[PDB]
Amino acid sequence: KAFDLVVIGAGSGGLEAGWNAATLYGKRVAVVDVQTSHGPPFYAALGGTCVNVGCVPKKLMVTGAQYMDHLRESAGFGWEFDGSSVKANWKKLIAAKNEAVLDINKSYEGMFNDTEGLDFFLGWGSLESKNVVVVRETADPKSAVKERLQADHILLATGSWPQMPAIPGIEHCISSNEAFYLPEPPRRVLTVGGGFISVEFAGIFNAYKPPGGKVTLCYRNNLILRGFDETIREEVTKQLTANGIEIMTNENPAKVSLNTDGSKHVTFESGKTLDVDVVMMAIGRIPRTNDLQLGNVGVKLTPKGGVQVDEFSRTNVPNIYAIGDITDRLMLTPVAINEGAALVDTVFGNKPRKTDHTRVASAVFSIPPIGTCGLIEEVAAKEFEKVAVYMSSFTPLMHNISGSKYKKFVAKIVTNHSDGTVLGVHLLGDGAPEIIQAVGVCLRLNAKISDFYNTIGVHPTSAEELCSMRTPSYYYVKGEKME
Amino acid sequence: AFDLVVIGAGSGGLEAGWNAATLYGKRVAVVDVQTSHGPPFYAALGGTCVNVGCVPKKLMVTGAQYMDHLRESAGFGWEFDGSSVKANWKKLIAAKNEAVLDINKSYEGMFNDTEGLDFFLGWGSLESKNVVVVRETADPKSAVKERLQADHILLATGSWPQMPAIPGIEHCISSNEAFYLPEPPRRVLTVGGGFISVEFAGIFNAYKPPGGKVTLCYRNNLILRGFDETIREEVTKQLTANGIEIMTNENPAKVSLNTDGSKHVTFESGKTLDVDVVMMAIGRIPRTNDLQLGNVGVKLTPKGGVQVDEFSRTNVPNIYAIGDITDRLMLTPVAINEGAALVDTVFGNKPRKTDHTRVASAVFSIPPIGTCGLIEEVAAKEFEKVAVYMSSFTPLMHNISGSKYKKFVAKIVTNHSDGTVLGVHLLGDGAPEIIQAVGVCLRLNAKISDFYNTIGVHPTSAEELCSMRTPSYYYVKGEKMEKLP
Ligand SMILES: Cc1cc2nc3c(=O)[nH]c(=O)nc-3n(C[C@H](O)[C@H](O)[C@H](O)COP(=O)(O)OP(=O)(O)OC[C@H]3O[C@@H](n4cnc5c(N)ncnc54)[C@H](O)[C@@H]3O)c2cc1C
Ligand SMILES: Cc1cc2nc3c(=O)[nH]c(=O)nc-3n(C[C@H](O)[C@H](O)[C@H](O)COP(=O)(O)OP(=O)(O)OC[C@H]3O[C@@H](n4cnc5c(N)ncnc54)[C@H](O)[C@@H]3O)c2cc1C
Ligand SMILES: CN(C(=O)[C@H]1CC1(C)C)c1cccnc1
Ligand SMILES: CN(C(=O)[C@H]1CC1(C)C)c1cccnc1
Ligand SMILES: [Br-]
Ligand SMILES: [Mg+2]
Ligand SMILES: [Mg+2]
Repeated sequence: KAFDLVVIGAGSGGLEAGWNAATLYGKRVAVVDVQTSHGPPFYAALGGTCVNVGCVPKKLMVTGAQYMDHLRESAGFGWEFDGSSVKANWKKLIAAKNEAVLDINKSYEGMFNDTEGLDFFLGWGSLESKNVVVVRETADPKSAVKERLQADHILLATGSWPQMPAIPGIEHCISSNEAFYLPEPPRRVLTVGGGFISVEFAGIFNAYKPPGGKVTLCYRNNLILRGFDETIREEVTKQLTANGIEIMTNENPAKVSLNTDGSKHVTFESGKTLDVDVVMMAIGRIPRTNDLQLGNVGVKLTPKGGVQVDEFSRTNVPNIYAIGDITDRLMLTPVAINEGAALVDTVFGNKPRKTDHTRVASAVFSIPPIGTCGLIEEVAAKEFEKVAVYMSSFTPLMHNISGSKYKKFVAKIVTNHSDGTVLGVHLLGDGAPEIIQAVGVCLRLNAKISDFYNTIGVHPTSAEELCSMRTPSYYYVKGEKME
Repeated sequence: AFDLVVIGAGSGGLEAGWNAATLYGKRVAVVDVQTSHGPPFYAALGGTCVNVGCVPKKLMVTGAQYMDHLRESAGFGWEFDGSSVKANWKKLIAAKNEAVLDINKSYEGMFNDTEGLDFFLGWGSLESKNVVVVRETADPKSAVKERLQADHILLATGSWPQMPAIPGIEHCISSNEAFYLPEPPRRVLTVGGGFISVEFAGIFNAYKPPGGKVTLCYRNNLILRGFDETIREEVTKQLTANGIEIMTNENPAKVSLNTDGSKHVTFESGKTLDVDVVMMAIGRIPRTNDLQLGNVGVKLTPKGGVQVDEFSRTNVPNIYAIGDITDRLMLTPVAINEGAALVDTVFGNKPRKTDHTRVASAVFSIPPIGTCGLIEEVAAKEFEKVAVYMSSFTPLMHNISGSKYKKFVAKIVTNHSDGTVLGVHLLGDGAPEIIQAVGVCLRLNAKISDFYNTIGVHPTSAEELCSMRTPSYYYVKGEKMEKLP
């Protein structure tokens, strides 16, 4: 049939775009996805990666993982129970997560049923012609044509996909996609990658591992979580270690084979070896463009595989747009959502708007978690003559009593010292993701450190640290650190 | 002889003291009655918050939270013998005691490792407008430990629980004794609808022995006057859902010791109840008496708090009052801000006034409140058109947790004329942490569109603040309605 807009991918960005165009601009909209509910074989489905195999399940599972800390920490506050009766039933967690995800899948289905002028098509979308999306049975372009959709405008919103290194024994390794469906919690697991997904999963597995289990995280580079504040990177390495995770830095899997008992035998380029039940590859995500047959319309790609866009999410081909991870800009659900909103307003509203990819509040659901917004000091040091760093690090009192004396809360404010303007705020510790949200609004309003210090604290909180730093800890002048 | 003499080594008194000494190389004496926490005088070096307020309360509310975490864990697949679960109150109090003592010791450190700054022990009162007398007791006619000369005198003696003069008030405790109970009460009546009564009901609720019952009574119809109405009704539910009994329109007429040591409480409605503890938390009042304010003519207010202008100045030159003795917003960070402003003014020659508007604060209820600025009722009497944005969802984790009663409430009250945020009110896990940076937003004159144009952090409760674009209703010239004309 004929549509004002065809969206390929029913994810974070695609549903924002498709709903807005139908409901706010009264366009006739078609959206395509490969599955109506979560899990094998295509993992992402109606709802997107975040709903099905990202933010949503992972948050529920980290929340589950956090009770390992609460059960132990309760004792400092005089809670007593039979420690030897304690089991982390991973099957109950997964079943709980699956229902939660299926409920979302179902509500999106009902949304398509209940919303006139917004139509779902199941299967594989690809570009036939610059105004025709073909929906097929499989990813294979030979496969049978379920639909052919005439389209004034086409939005590519197919998101990203885990990266698997071409090494021998790749086949004995999983991504985060399979991790969400492990039938049993691995006794020993290697997470491969120093990024948020490896770290967040190392925490999940560490809490639900059967007795005498072990979690190992490996990263090629010296220090996990590049892109994050360096003090936070080092402090989070220490606090993961304190909770019994083995962080193997400057190490990479050369090869995986099977022990005769089917457990996975890891050889690191360093001549180290490890035997584990699971190797989870979390080394990167690449934009999903192969199946889109973008050759048929000549949509400009990067070598990486990303769809190249201007600031308004417009491709080199007019009437064809891309938003979300497929653009390989910032791979976060609220950024994809913002891109979809901004696009539809631009194209169908004539309310021209670009997404601002700077000063984007984000979190890592590590144990403990990270909250961050804006520049780290190294980046700011290259762009500003004078950078001030305000830093407060302290084990909070609750965590003297709790027994987790290692759980130091870190708060860091990075400023342009020439005028006090806050460039970056970086938090590690319980509450960090909740604290940082309204800090996003502060940086949109060009808050200065005097706007933080002059704000009266909420006490007792971790957050009030942000409002109690009067004096820099150190500086960068012309890119050079100075204590 | 001292540049500054401070009566009270509390939240307000120490900030002024340390700032004066370390920023303006001034010479400061601080008076308090006690060097560490607990009986006989409860407050000590560090003040009410450190010794018998925010600090031990937050530790004890954190303890209480484990009752919820242990239950909730099951939804995520945690399995243990529920029948083995015990709440060792005695452990909690010992742990709290050690935590507070370390802070008492931390503050003694500060006075030591700080030149000019020196602690004097005993009771401050005013002899003359430039001489403080540290006595041995709260009797004006006890020995004179010291005579102190003062170019400037700061009054920071804080507040004190009010005990309603009913028959058998000697059988009741304040929050002061609640912190040192040797055993957790099985039956407890917390008297009052304020944050202290509500917080303590939560604590007693988690540590009560088996067959236990926490009852909260309030003299009027709805707890937490001065907080957002939606939140007041919601907290009331969630406390009920967690087995706390809320008695509204009820107030004790008297208390009698039963022969077994328990308390027979007779209400005004004629209702009775037996409880192991009656904790009165009906209000706190400024510690004005033991200063002798007849004896230099400092003027109190129609409510008993030291009268101050915006610079914390009394009618008497050289004499200031900050914190709870001023009987305004009884919060530690307000005391601290006042003290910092006073010293930056008087000694720093950088005059600065505390902003008593747009103050972020919290109730460590289970679950907690975080709030900053005007509730809609107040806004609606000041602004022609007021918009209320409201989102109330049980967050997903509390589907699986089994605590479906834990609804997160996010309210933004705006000036609808220009969209300026007047108030933000949160109920739910994380509300006190969420609200701090909301305080900064309101100082920067954040509009509702600064919130909704900010990209959310997903998944959080906080991101709901950045997802509200459409008012839920309005007040127009004081009048509530779904729609504008
Ligand atoms: C483990 C994990 C955890 C994450 N955690 C967070 C977090 O906590 N917070 C956060 O903000 N971000 C998080 N992210 C990132 C977030 O999930 C993504 O940024 C976001 O989902 C991308 O939205 P999008 O619209 O670009 O694509 P997606 O939401 O991934 O949507 C793409 C959709 O397109 C479909 N599709 C693909 N190809 C085709 C085709 N040819 N035809 C039809 N349909 C197709 C897929 O089935 C999928 O549903 C996480 C990601 C992962 C993997
Ligand atoms: C149970 C409870 C919980 C609270 N929780 C919080 C909370 O979570 N957050 C929050 O912000 N606020 C909270 N508060 C309020 C907070 O404690 C006060 O607002 C704050 O302590 C007031 O500071 P201040 O400087 O006014 O006096 P205080 O901190 O009370 O200091 C006054 C000091 O003066 C001393 N003193 C009195 N008379 C004399 C005298 N004649 N000579 C010498 N010394 C004297 C006392 O010993 C006391 O140490 C709570 C209060 C209570 C009671
Ligand atoms: C996707 N991502 C990044 O690209 C990180 C490099 C950063 C720090 C911007 C991410 C993940 C979690 C939280 N924040 C950001
Ligand atoms: C002390 N106090 C009040 O007097 C409340 C009535 C208010 C809302 C102004 C308080 C307690 C906790 C958080 N905020 C404020
Ligand atoms: Br590195
Ligand atoms: Mg439809
Ligand atoms: Mg000294």
